[PDB]
Amino acid sequence: LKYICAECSSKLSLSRTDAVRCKDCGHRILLKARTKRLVQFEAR
Amino acid sequence: MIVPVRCFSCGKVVGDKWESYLNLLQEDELDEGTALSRLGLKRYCCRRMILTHVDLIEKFLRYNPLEKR
Amino acid sequence: AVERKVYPSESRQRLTSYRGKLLLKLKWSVNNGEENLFEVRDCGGLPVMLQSNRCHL
Ligand SMILES: [Zn+2]
Ligand SMILES: [Zn+2]
Repeated sequence: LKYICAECSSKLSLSRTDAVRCKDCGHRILLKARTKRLVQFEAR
Repeated sequence: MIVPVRCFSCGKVVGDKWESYLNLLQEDELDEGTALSRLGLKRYCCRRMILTHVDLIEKFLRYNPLEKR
Repeated sequence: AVERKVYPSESRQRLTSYRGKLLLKLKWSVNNGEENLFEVRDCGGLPVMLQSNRCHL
């Protein structure tokens, strides 16, 4: 579930040529969700 | 934003002292300098850290993109 | 598909303009009143001042 609606917050995913919009709201603005992945930092 | 962990000058841990300091002002109805003393902040170095902290994070937290308002 | 409000945060995130519809009531008068036509015209999206009586905040 790669994306998030910016208005209603429903988590949702897209496909090849798909409606770039929330399937609940119809809001056309989507945030890419942070998914489990390794970023490394030095505590300084 | 959030309580600093250590006092900038002393090195002394200060981050365990924010939630209690508020409870001192609120519940025990002390003034600021009495409450700071009760938490062990002696040097003005350290009193400054808690006395003048602004918990700005509590504002940031009201905008949570991951829940249906 | 019936209208919905737009708040400025949306405009900021879409990187477009925060605008309301500007309507003009055009009076088209033939022969000094003998026959006059009216029409309300969509004259575009007019950028609106935030926190004003035409802003949703
Ligand atoms: Zn939505
Ligand atoms: Zn200090």
